[PDB]
Amino acid sequence: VNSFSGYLKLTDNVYIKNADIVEEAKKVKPTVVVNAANVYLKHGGGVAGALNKATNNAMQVESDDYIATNGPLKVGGSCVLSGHNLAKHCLHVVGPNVNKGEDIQLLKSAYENFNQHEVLLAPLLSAGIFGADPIHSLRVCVDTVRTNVYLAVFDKNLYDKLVSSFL
Ligand SMILES: CC(C)(C)[C@@H]1CCN(c2ncnc3[nH]ccc23)[C@H](CO)C1
Repeated sequence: VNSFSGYLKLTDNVYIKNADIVEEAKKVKPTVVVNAANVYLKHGGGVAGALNKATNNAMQVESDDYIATNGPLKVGGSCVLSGHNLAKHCLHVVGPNVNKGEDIQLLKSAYENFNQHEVLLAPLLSAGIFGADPIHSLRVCVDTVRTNVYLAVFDKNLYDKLVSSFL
């Protein structure tokens, strides 16, 4: 039993809700919140910009030190950093950005990072400003993640389409 509330159950392990991931994280304080990161950990917009803003830019400061030490992530890769005031940990995961021409097959690799954590609050990878089809992202999530994932979908219209079209 966990403290996630109001989710629809899609499968044994995947749950979905129309919610602002920032507000969800602030309420639940999960062990792991997933960020829709880029390889440079430049949290300018989308989910990443919103999460970073909620940390008063502390996420960006920590991220800049991480990159200065380690260099960029791989597309499809991840790193674990602090969750600041939002969660214990933030799993920064790089889905392919279709608006940069990146290979959508890497979306499965990106979701594989979730399997290293028993429970996660997450957005749909490569959705929003990353340019991928969210219906496809949900399908890859369900077919790749085996741990317990609670998906927050900000847009109510998109949430309803994802549920109604889910196979
Ligand atoms: C569908 C659309 C492109 C409009 C969104 C954009 C951002 N994003 C978010 N998801 C959950 N919580 C969020 N909080 C702030 C942003 C955000 C989604 C990533 O799957 C896609």
